[PDB]
Amino acid sequence: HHWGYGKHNGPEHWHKDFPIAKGERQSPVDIDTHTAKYDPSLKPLSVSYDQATSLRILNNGHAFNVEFDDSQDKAVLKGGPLDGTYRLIQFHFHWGSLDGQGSEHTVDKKKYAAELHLVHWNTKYGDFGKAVQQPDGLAVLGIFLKVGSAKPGLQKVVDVLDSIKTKGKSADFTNFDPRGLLPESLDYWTYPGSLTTPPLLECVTWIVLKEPISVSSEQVLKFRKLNFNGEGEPEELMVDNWRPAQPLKNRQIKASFK
Ligand SMILES: NS(=O)(=O)c1ccc(CCNc2ncnc(Cl)c2[N+](=O)[O-])cc1
Ligand SMILES: [Zn+2]
Repeated sequence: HHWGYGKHNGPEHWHKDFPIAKGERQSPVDIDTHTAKYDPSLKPLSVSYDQATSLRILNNGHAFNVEFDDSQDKAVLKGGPLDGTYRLIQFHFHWGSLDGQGSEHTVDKKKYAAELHLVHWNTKYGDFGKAVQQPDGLAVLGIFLKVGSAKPGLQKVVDVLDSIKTKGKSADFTNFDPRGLLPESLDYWTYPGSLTTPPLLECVTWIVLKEPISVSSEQVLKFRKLNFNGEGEPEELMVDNWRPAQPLKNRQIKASFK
């Protein structure tokens, strides 16, 4: 009986195995655009993905992760609100059963069709596993998806999904360029929070872009053909794998833009 999103094991149940679920800096949150303060000391985000090396894509039974070789100083995130340099390790999405829901963060309560998380760990902690143990260990760059025009840079990911339909399947996934998934503007909101899945650790500086990317209805439909179950188990479509907004508690959301 471990965690998931279904009835019986979804987000309102996670606190029983992961008490930090009701902690002081949980994610996601609703971004109240009128209350976020412009912070003229924030820097432009620096996203250096030219040398990114993807390795593999994996259906882990919650989502699919596109995994990177993070053994050298390649795909990094810095600047913005960050001190130091954070290294890309994987990306994944959260999406809905319908286009009216799916994102984890919301903007003035607006839910987008999906949300992309590019996960980076602080190189001062030497690896991902040690980083998640620190309050400034991770930087996750969150990008909203709306349904409209297709995102050509997404299509390679969409096409490999029928090879990892079920939990525990993986596939070779090299030379995937994540610059294809970024909107034009890097205007962002930022606040301190957590992993949005168990173990829900409070180790994340969240950077959420204001500009969504557009993906097609056929693209997001293919996400929804994935399965939560393993091969040879009864089919449970992989939909609604998002955690709802959690209490903001004392925290400030800062905006990089006027
Ligand atoms: N949705 S999100 O906030 O962007 C996000 C959620 C979860 C993760 C990592 C979850 N995996 C782990 N987390 C913590 N410790 C270990 Cl040791 C692992 N682990 O798997 O070995 C990364 C990002
Ligand atoms: Zn995520």
